[PDB]
Amino acid sequence: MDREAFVQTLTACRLCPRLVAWREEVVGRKRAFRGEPYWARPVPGFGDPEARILLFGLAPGAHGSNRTGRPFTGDASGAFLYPLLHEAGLSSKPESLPGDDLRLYGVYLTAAVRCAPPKNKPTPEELRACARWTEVELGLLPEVRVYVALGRIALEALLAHFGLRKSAHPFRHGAHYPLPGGRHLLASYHVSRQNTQTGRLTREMFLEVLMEAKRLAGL
DNA sequence: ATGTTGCTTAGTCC
DNA sequence: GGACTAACGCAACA
Ligand code: SF4
Ligand SMILES: O=P([O-])(O)O
Ligand SMILES: O=P([O-])(O)O
Repeated sequence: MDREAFVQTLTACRLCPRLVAWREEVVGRKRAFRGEPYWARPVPGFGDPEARILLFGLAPGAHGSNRTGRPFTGDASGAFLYPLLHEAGLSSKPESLPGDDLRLYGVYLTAAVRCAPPKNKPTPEELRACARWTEVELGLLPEVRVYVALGRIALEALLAHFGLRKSAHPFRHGAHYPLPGGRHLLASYHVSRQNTQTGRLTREMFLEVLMEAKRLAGL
């Protein structure tokens, strides 16, 4: 199917009852956004369809993409990520606002799970379910040369996608593994506020991941 | 009030 | 693998 079909069918997905419930349950639970409209639906990926770089996240944040409808948009992860994408020369502007004209250059964003999960922790079954969308979505990104896993969950999800063994591909920030066809699998700590605000992942460190991804992608 | 909640990683055990 | 939890730093939240 093409992207239009992907987005249409994805947005109507209700395979995970716990997530179908949670994505709506959180609406109105955060003071700053009470009364505001929430996407509260599966989150389609965003970015350059001809991207050479794929940034693969964990899942929608309750008041992030689950609210705005766009990956990493509206939360602390995006406040950290988007400016760095621009600093690396991979986007039209530093900020991401729903409905704006933000363009990503050579990069596409999505995640392992597409509906907000309780405690930001999807179950193995939920991951297995949404992996079907990963197959469809990644199939629509023919030019990707570098797959960047943001966090352990994201990495394990990509390993499953590529049929790679976890034992041979451990999660460590900066890890780099070869993929068939001269492609690359990179691992980075996730951009979550609890990684960036604690100093586990600094702006310097993540920008480096982006610059390396560009180098490996021929950009 | 100022204590609690919420935002992934690296150890433990099965 | 999968379930459980101590530990970061910060600030919205109550
Ligand atoms: S997480 Fe994925 S598979 Fe599960 S309901 Fe949402 S879109 Fe469907
Ligand atoms: O909701 P966001 O997860 O994609 O940060
Ligand atoms: O945000 P304030 O809750 O402490 O009033």
